[PDB]
Amino acid sequence: MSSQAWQPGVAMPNLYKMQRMLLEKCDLQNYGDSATLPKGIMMNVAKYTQLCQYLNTLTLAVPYNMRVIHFGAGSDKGVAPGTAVLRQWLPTGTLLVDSDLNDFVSDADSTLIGDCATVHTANKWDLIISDMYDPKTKNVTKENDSKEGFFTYICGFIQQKLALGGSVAIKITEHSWNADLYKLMGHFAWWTAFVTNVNASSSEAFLIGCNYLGKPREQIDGYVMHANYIFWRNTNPIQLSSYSLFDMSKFPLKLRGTAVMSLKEGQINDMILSLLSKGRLIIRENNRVVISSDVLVN
Amino acid sequence: AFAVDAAKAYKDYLASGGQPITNCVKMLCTHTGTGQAITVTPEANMDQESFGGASCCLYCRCHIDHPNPKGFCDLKGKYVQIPTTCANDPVGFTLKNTVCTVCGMWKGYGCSC
Ligand SMILES: N#Cc1cn([C@@H]2O[C@H](CSCC[C@H](N)C(=O)O)[C@@H](O)[C@H]2O)c2ncnc(N)c12
Ligand SMILES: [Zn+2]
Ligand SMILES: [Zn+2]
Repeated sequence: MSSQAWQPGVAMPNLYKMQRMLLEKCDLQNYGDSATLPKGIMMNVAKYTQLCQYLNTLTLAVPYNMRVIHFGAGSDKGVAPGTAVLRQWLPTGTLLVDSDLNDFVSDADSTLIGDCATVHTANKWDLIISDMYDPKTKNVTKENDSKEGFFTYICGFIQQKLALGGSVAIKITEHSWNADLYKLMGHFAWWTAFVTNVNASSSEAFLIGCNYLGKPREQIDGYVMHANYIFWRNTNPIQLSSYSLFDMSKFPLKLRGTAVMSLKEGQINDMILSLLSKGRLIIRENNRVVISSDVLVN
Repeated sequence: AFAVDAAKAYKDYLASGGQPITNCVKMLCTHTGTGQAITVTPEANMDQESFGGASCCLYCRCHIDHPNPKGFCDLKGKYVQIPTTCANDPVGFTLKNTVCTVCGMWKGYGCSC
């Protein structure tokens, strides 16, 4: 604690992942506190920056002509702050597609408006980002159960549309979470729940899968693991810090020029899996990027 | 023969004492950058703030066509450097000012050409 204040945020410690806990209500000590952001900086710009600052510390395949898709990109201000950061963070020439349920203005290469379930793409993707949050989640009516809707879409999209070696970051909260998505984290070389230092007073975290392996290396119970996450958040107060926002010197994503290779699922071996896990390899087709959004007529 | 002129519309709205367009996206950067007007990555220097291009484009923000046969937008997808003193109205600035072709800086701000 407070040593972390100089970090972009705090990741859920491995020991907490290995527990088996019962889901309790999340009560944060720092609830109501606010970090002091630089003059004129939006919370969501600060938030996305720290997320990227953390992602810089992981092993991410960063191929030429990288493909990145961003769900829940629009704000109530009608702009896309998070997309702008991703744009800044990603290597120039990276294809960035973003989407939201509501209309917004974006700096992305292409933007799709509508429910995420209406979104289809031909090709696969190197990096997937989701800030999607259901405003109705704020209703505490029932108990806390695994959630569906866009969460169901994301799990499917990951399995079908994510390249091997690819990585994801999916925003969750106490009440906005899904069990299969946790289970799906075991299909990655590594995974964590990351909490930004600026938003540390919130149950918000990003589920980060690292280097998608397409098959489970680890078996995970989604209900148990989410209970583990809440337990971690409950017993570990995080000090709100805007500190890391002030050094942007090393911020840009280093371009690894990671290799891209098209293989059948039978050609994949422990030597290949090794390369994937180290973020030295991407497996997908190199074709052009084609997306679409289904429109209902009535 | 009719086309709406938004450029004039906003300028007069401003001159009328109207509140400038807000929620332009300001980027975190080093402020050691080259200071050029429109760039691929935030280039702001000590005197500048860097913004996301699309949020500073009047035509983008107002959901209207862009003024050119191609309808091309030279802001969106890029970043724009606004002098810190003018940063309360980035849209107004980009509208009223002009980028020097040879040195790539703002004409009247940082252009020695
Ligand atoms: N349920 C549900 C859904 C909720 N969203 C979007 O998620 C966003 C959560 S706030 C995002 C803040 C933004 N990243 C920023 O930079 O400020 C909203 O724009 C909402 O429209 C959806 N989009 C697509 N399909 C859906 N099913 C939903
Ligand atoms: Zn525009
Ligand atoms: Zn000049």
